[PDB]
Amino acid sequence: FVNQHLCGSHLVEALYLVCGERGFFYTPKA
Amino acid sequence: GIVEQCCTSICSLYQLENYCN
Repeated sequence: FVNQHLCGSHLVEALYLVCGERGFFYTPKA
Repeated sequence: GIVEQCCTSICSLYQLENYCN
Protein backbone atom coordinates (compact mmCIF):
# COMPACT_ATOMS: atom_id res chain seq x y z
CA PHE A 1 0.00 0.00 0.00
CA VAL A 2 3.11 2.18 0.39
CA ASN A 3 4.53 1.88 -3.15
CA GLN A 4 2.61 4.82 -4.66
CA HIS A 5 2.49 8.60 -4.67
CA LEU A 6 1.38 9.39 -1.04
CA CYS A 7 0.55 13.07 -0.58
CA GLY A 8 -0.98 15.16 2.18
CA SER A 9 -3.27 13.36 4.63
CA HIS A 10 -2.62 10.19 2.54
CA LEU A 11 1.13 10.30 3.49
CA VAL A 12 0.43 11.03 7.19
CA GLU A 13 -1.95 8.08 7.30
CA ALA A 14 0.74 5.77 5.71
CA LEU A 15 3.31 6.90 8.31
CA TYR A 16 0.72 6.28 11.07
CA LEU A 17 0.00 2.73 9.79
CA VAL A 18 3.62 1.75 9.17
CA CYS A 19 5.27 3.33 12.28
CA GLY A 20 2.70 2.01 14.81
CA GLU A 21 3.58 2.66 18.48
CA ARG A 22 6.98 4.07 17.51
CA GLY A 23 5.33 7.24 16.15
CA PHE A 24 6.96 9.34 13.42
CA PHE A 25 7.92 12.84 12.43
CA TYR A 26 6.41 14.60 9.37
CA THR A 27 8.41 17.52 7.98
CA PRO A 28 6.99 18.57 4.67
CA LYS A 29 9.08 21.71 4.15
CA ALA A 30 12.31 19.82 4.90
CA GLY B 1 12.64 15.31 2.13
CA ILE B 2 9.56 13.06 2.44
CA VAL B 3 7.29 14.99 -0.01
CA GLU B 4 9.84 14.76 -2.86
CA GLN B 5 10.46 11.07 -2.21
CA CYS B 6 6.86 9.92 -1.50
CA CYS B 7 4.49 12.45 -2.93
CA THR B 8 6.29 13.84 -5.97
CA SER B 9 7.84 10.43 -6.74
CA ILE B 10 6.78 6.93 -5.71
CA CYS B 11 7.22 6.08 -2.06
CA SER B 12 8.81 2.89 -0.63
CA LEU B 13 8.70 1.11 2.79
CA TYR B 14 12.44 1.75 3.17
CA GLN B 15 11.83 5.52 2.96
CA LEU B 16 8.74 5.67 5.18
CA GLU B 17 10.55 3.74 7.93
CA ASN B 18 13.25 6.43 7.97
CA TYR B 19 10.59 8.76 9.44
CA CYS B 20 9.47 6.44 12.26
CA ASN B 21 10.75 7.49 15.69
